[PDB]
Amino acid sequence: SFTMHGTPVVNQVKVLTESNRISHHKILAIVGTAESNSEHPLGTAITKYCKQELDTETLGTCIDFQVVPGCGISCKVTNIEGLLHKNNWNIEDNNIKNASLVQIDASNEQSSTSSSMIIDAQISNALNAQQYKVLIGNREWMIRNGLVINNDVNDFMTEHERKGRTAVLVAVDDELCGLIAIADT
Repeated sequence: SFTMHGTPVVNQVKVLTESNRISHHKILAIVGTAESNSEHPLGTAITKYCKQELDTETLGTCIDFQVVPGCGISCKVTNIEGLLHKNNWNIEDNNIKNASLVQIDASNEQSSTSSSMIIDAQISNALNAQQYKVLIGNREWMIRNGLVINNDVNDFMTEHERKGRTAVLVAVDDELCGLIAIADT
């Protein structure tokens, strides 16, 4: 029923900045953990590639995820260094639903209420990590953001899109940082 088309793979990822603003490993993390969201089968494929290259389950960052089709993604990311044994008490399930009413005239099988939220919990811990603004999109949206591309990589990306496969750059707070080549197959 649900499957009809072939499934893509992440093929090559390459760095495009030195450790001056952000280092290669910290870039690999924020690129991967930004797809811990609920977007597409490629997000599961990115997170699965990245977490296996990290060789640790110790990831998962809050993201202000914004999306434009045919152009790219923009997000605000936090909790990067915060993978640690926390300053808090690890209370992430505790909630007080405080329900009311039960009837014969309503015949069971209702939605069931919810109350409480995960408030104040991160505010003791969040001082352990930097907050970053991160953007992922094609060469044509990067130059429109106010960034500039280099001709050596622009040829490789041109040739990859001519080969009918999907190609994007990564940037952080108005600096270049990497590229991603994904095989449509």
